[PDB]
Amino acid sequence: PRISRHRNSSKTYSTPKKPFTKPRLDAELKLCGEYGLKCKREIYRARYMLAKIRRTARNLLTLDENDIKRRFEGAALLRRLHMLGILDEEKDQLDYVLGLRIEDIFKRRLQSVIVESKLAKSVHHARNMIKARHISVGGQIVNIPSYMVRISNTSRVAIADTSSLA
Amino acid sequence: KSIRGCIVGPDLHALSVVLVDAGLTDVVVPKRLVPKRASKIRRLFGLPTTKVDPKDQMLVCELILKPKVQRVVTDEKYARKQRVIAEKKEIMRKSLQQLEEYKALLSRM
Amino acid sequence: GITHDKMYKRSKTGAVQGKWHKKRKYNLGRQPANTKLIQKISTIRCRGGNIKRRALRLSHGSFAWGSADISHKARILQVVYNSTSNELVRTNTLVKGCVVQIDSAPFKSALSNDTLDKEILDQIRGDHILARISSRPGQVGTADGYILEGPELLFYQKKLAPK
Amino acid sequence: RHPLRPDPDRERRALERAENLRKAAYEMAENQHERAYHKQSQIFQGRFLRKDNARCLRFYKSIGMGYHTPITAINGTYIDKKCPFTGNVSIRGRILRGVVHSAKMQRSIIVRRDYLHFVQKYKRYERRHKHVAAHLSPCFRVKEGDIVTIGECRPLSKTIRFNVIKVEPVSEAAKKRFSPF
Amino acid sequence: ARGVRKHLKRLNAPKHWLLDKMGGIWAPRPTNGPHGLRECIPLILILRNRLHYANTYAETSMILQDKNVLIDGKPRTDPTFPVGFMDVFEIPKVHKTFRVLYDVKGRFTLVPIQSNEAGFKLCRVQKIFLGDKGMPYLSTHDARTIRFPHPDIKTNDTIKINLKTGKIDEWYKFDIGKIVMVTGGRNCGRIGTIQAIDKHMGSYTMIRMKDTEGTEFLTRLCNVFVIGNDSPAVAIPTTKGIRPDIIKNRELRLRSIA
RNA sequence: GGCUCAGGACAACGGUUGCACCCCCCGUGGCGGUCGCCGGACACCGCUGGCAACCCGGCGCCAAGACGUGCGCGCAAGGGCGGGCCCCGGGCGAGCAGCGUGACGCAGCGACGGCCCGCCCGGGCUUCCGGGGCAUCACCCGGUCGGCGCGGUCGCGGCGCGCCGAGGGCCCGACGCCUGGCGGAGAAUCAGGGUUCGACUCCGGAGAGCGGGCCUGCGAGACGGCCCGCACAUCCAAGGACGGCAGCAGGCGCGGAACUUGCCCAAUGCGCGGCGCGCGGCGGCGCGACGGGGUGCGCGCGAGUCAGGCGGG
RNA sequence: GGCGCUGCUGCAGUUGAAACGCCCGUAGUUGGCCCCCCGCCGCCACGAGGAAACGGGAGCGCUCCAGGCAGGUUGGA
Ligand SMILES: [K+]
Ligand SMILES: [K+]
Ligand SMILES: [K+]
Ligand SMILES: [K+]
Ligand SMILES: [K+]
Ligand SMILES: [K+]
Ligand SMILES: [K+]
Ligand SMILES: [K+]
Ligand SMILES: [K+]
Ligand SMILES: [K+]
Ligand SMILES: [K+]
Ligand SMILES: [K+]
Ligand SMILES: [K+]
Ligand SMILES: [K+]
Ligand SMILES: [K+]
Ligand SMILES: [K+]
Ligand SMILES: [K+]
Ligand SMILES: [K+]
Ligand SMILES: [K+]
Ligand SMILES: [K+]
Ligand SMILES: [K+]
Ligand SMILES: [K+]
Ligand SMILES: [K+]
Ligand SMILES: [K+]
Ligand SMILES: [K+]
Ligand SMILES: [K+]
Ligand SMILES: [K+]
Ligand SMILES: [K+]
Ligand SMILES: [K+]
Ligand SMILES: [K+]
Ligand SMILES: [K+]
Ligand SMILES: [K+]
Ligand SMILES: [K+]
Ligand SMILES: [K+]
Ligand SMILES: [K+]
Ligand SMILES: [K+]
Ligand SMILES: [K+]
Ligand SMILES: [K+]
Ligand SMILES: [K+]
Ligand SMILES: [K+]
Ligand SMILES: [K+]
Ligand SMILES: [K+]
Ligand SMILES: [K+]
Ligand SMILES: [K+]
Ligand SMILES: [K+]
Ligand SMILES: [K+]
Ligand SMILES: [K+]
Ligand SMILES: [K+]
Ligand SMILES: [K+]
Ligand SMILES: [K+]
Ligand SMILES: [K+]
Ligand SMILES: [K+]
Ligand SMILES: [K+]
Ligand SMILES: [K+]
Ligand SMILES: [K+]
Ligand SMILES: [K+]
Ligand SMILES: [K+]
Ligand SMILES: [K+]
Ligand SMILES: [K+]
Ligand SMILES: [K+]
Ligand SMILES: [K+]
Ligand SMILES: [K+]
Ligand SMILES: [K+]
Ligand SMILES: [K+]
Ligand SMILES: [K+]
Ligand SMILES: [K+]
Ligand SMILES: [K+]
Ligand SMILES: [K+]
Ligand SMILES: [K+]
Ligand SMILES: [K+]
Ligand SMILES: [K+]
Ligand SMILES: [K+]
Ligand SMILES: [K+]
Ligand SMILES: [K+]
Ligand SMILES: [K+]
Ligand SMILES: [K+]
Ligand SMILES: [K+]
Ligand SMILES: [K+]
Ligand SMILES: [K+]
Ligand SMILES: [Mg+2]
Ligand SMILES: [Mg+2]
Ligand SMILES: [Mg+2]
Ligand SMILES: [Mg+2]
Ligand SMILES: [Mg+2]
Ligand SMILES: [Mg+2]
Ligand SMILES: [Mg+2]
Repeated sequence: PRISRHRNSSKTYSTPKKPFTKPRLDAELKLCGEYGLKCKREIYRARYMLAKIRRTARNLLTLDENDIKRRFEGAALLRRLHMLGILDEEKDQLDYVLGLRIEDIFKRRLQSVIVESKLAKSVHHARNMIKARHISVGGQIVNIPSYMVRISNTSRVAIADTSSLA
Repeated sequence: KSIRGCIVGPDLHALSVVLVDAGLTDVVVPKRLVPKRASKIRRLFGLPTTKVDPKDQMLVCELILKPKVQRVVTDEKYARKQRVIAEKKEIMRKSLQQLEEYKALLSRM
Repeated sequence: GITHDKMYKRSKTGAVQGKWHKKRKYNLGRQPANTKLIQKISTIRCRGGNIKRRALRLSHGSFAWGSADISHKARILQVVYNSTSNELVRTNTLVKGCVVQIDSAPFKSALSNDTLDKEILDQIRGDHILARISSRPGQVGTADGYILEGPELLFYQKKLAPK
Repeated sequence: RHPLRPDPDRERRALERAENLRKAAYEMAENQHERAYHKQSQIFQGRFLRKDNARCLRFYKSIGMGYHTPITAINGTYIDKKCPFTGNVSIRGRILRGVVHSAKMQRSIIVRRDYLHFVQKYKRYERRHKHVAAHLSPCFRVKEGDIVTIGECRPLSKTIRFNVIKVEPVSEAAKKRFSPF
Repeated sequence: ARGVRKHLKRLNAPKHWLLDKMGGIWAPRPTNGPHGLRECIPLILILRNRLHYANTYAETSMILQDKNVLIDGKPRTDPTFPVGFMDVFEIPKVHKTFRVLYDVKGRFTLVPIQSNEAGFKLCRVQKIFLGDKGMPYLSTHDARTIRFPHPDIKTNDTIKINLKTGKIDEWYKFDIGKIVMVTGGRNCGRIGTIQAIDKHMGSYTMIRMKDTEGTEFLTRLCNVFVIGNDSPAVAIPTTKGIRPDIIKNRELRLRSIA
């Protein structure tokens, strides 16, 4: 067989069960307003990634406090959530992995980082400037709007010094 | 296959034939090539194969691929052979020595 | 060809079983030697090499008298008994286990030393001795054996009785 | 073997199974319905003419695995090439136990074994059984219900691969039960 | 099939060969000889994939043609040559002499040694038998044979071999209390002391060892190679056959980047 | 190595045993004792031919790491005797393997020294547990179930044949019929328990239009080997010869439904040895499906164009 | 999947569809209380032994990503 038959691939979003439901059909465009979202697949994707960390946490929390699998994956899960900035330092217990939301995932996009840093007038301006290739992340130039910035790479957001803007 | 033919009957278009008990016979077609075996060449020009000098590197051949005779014994061939021959006695010398070695082991055990 | 594959047999409940391949070479059978008494030994090339000697028309064999411990060579004279069928007796066909008469001339110098089995001595005074074939003629191209004694001798003599 | 043959004063006297075996062989020689003459391949048959007792008359061996030989096979007079103790076959592979289902063949019995199967959806069991044919030496004599231990051997027929090596008997008229073991 | 197998798909290759699932559809298939197909690692996969001496098959071949690779004191020219446990690996042009041992995850490591060390070979006595005319032979785990063996040498023990003269100088006895290293199982690469040899009629005998920090483990007797007598006769890697557990390993993987 | 899933439902297949019932090339390590340089002849090639084309005839001069014979310190297969008459190291759980000694035989290795033996991978068979639907299929089988003996086999075995017995399976579903039945590793769905599918990537099996038979070889019941029957097609001066795409591309037909009659062995592997390889790779067709980014923001970009790198046989 | 409209978990059987007209009875299924500290099954735990890929899962910014096993003393647990 050609060697390409052996590559893995996978879907990254889940579509809600009841589509035509007014109350959250409204709070769903509210999110497309408070950030610059092309369509609903980027809310679906955020729900998809929150669901998995929730499922892992419930699996671990069924278990017992002195157990090895807790001692392994709880520490791993908290470390990766803290370094992505989905969870902050003061909450170092697994039971806090349950009370997150989509919004704290959205907070660490570049479009949010540069608006905290005030590098763009707004979020829609931030989007257009992202694709114009004008903002770099620590000396390397990042074309991605959905880019997820570790709080280590979060001090080094700025204009890309090769740009019409220095 | 259809190997057909006849006992030399009618439907025989073409045929092969050989003259025995001899316009007629007058021509000769030489022996195109020459012999190439150590024994051969000597028996040919009336020479034995039992006296220690089988070299016979005379080159006539009427200068006409096609020489390099075969089975011609030499010093190199002779010596190499001797080498193997002797070896096929040293093997057993040390082997039958080791037999005694192990016999003595057991006997002292 | 001839085969000894089990797939053509039924199960242990009597049901016809199905057919899921074509005959394999490694389950071949051959026809048997049917070694006639009285000199050919064919060669058969078996799986992986392995010369098998396959006899036809044997005349002699090496025969051993055990209790006296004397061996001589001798000419098989006649096949007289066989446990399977009278047909292999009637055809003088050399198979393992059959009982034959052998020439007495080789064993006639044992007729001197006494204190021996008289049931062997008086039979040596005649012109044959009763013996059994111990070899497989169709697999190894040879028919050797031993002379009978014990209860077994009496058993075969009674089978040979003039009834 | 560090210890060696304590002393009775009767052992050569009890050595008379030699004459027992000799006469059994001669009666088998006088039997004439039998097509062929049956004898062990391990024994000369010239040993039945001497009188000095010097050499053996019957062959036996131990099969190991912590199973002792029976005196019935040691002191019997039957010719069986498929016996594990006095024959020409060996025990290796699995050793199992069961009850004698039927005993209607010549030197051959059926052993029924019982077992369970777990069906996970239903969280419960079903009781199951299989049949196992086996060879029975004449040194043993069994009826239906007796527990038997059978050990593996090479093929011996279209259906037999096991051989009887121990019979734990059970009384008649007992309540038939599952008795899995 | 209708005959032997020549080819070998990459996925079907042994897991401990550490091949990568991309980079081909085929794998090198080891050739018959001094070791098997499962407990080995070929010469090419050592040179080309580990040490980068060659970046390709087409130039590993020529390294083996001009005879640059000494295995067990004798050269080799076959890329698929199976090198295994305790084999000696010396290339002179780069001044490197090794012996093959197992790591503590069941993989093949090349330990550096010295010229006073590459003079002997440890073999496991697989079996004792009789050949022509009634003579004794010992056949081992590296497919060496020795005739007229000293009767004290019995099955499952270990011998010490000279690579040149091919003869036995020392032997070690498999008893209760010998320093020993495993070769298969899920404790492959671990070293301990024989402290139980439990036997079973008809079936395999089981062996129970312990490291020098108290951790104990079990295996079959087919997987217990003897290396010394309360002291190893050959060198062993600085982990010495003690396995960490998953969290200790994770902190080390954290440290190496920290 | 590649292709395909037609056949086959106590099969195959999956795990789990065994061969004290077996066979094996290459490679590794051993071992090597065997009752004076020989002989003629074959292909390539020369001279003459037949035939529509397919394919061959006759005569002749020429080699071996080709045969044939064989120089040599006796040892291939098989066979008789050599065991203990509470029971329990050469090697075992297990009387297994060697050896000795009476008879046969003359095999293999020797004209450039290899018969032979352990290991290895592979095969064959083999124990146990799992292994589709129908009761408008209730009884089924008769080499069928066991015993003795020979034969055949690499080998065990009703595998085959002779003789003896009457067994063997079954509502814990036999037997029979049906399947638009390849098995597993797996995939789809989604609280938990479950339902359904297992064409195709790995492993195992089976086939090469359909019945069969076989030669050569360590290894095949081989179809890019041969021989015959059947069903189909092909050239032909009418006498004859000849085929097997369920290999890659491409054509027809069928169907709702599926791409180029490309370039390369440079990698990956295999063979032999520097090459060969439609394995395998690299481009082409390709909204089956997957992943990412735009059609603006408040004033700078990508989509295209033209040049140079980088990469790429 | 919705479906607890196939129900082991977990449906229904007076009147909506549905308790055989009754008694006996083999296979099957089920069977009170009692002795503890032995043996043989079942069961529970922990091991040994055998395949990857897939499925999880530790570490790693193909610019992110579907990925891949990378990489800067290493590693693919
Ligand atoms: K056949
Ligand atoms: K076939
Ligand atoms: K075959
Ligand atoms: K007997
Ligand atoms: K069971
Ligand atoms: K059970
Ligand atoms: K059971
Ligand atoms: K069970
Ligand atoms: K039940
Ligand atoms: K039978
Ligand atoms: K049978
Ligand atoms: K029951
Ligand atoms: K196949
Ligand atoms: K084969
Ligand atoms: K082969
Ligand atoms: K592969
Ligand atoms: K692959
Ligand atoms: K290879
Ligand atoms: K190449
Ligand atoms: K195809
Ligand atoms: K199929
Ligand atoms: K079909
Ligand atoms: K081969
Ligand atoms: K090969
Ligand atoms: K089986
Ligand atoms: K079975
Ligand atoms: K089976
Ligand atoms: K089964
Ligand atoms: K039914
Ligand atoms: K019959
Ligand atoms: K039979
Ligand atoms: K018959
Ligand atoms: K009958
Ligand atoms: K049924
Ligand atoms: K079909
Ligand atoms: K269900
Ligand atoms: K579920
Ligand atoms: K489930
Ligand atoms: K459901
Ligand atoms: K459900
Ligand atoms: K497909
Ligand atoms: K396939
Ligand atoms: K497949
Ligand atoms: K495959
Ligand atoms: K396969
Ligand atoms: K296959
Ligand atoms: K296949
Ligand atoms: K096949
Ligand atoms: K077919
Ligand atoms: K065909
Ligand atoms: K066919
Ligand atoms: K055919
Ligand atoms: K055939
Ligand atoms: K055929
Ligand atoms: K097809
Ligand atoms: K087809
Ligand atoms: K193509
Ligand atoms: K059409
Ligand atoms: K159409
Ligand atoms: K290539
Ligand atoms: K191609
Ligand atoms: K622009
Ligand atoms: K541009
Ligand atoms: K439902
Ligand atoms: K449900
Ligand atoms: K109810
Ligand atoms: K009503
Ligand atoms: K009704
Ligand atoms: K009722
Ligand atoms: K009813
Ligand atoms: K009733
Ligand atoms: K009742
Ligand atoms: K009742
Ligand atoms: K019951
Ligand atoms: K019930
Ligand atoms: K019950
Ligand atoms: K009850
Ligand atoms: K249990
Ligand atoms: K594998
Ligand atoms: Mg079960
Ligand atoms: Mg592949
Ligand atoms: Mg399937
Ligand atoms: Mg082919
Ligand atoms: Mg074609
Ligand atoms: Mg259509
Ligand atoms: Mg439901």
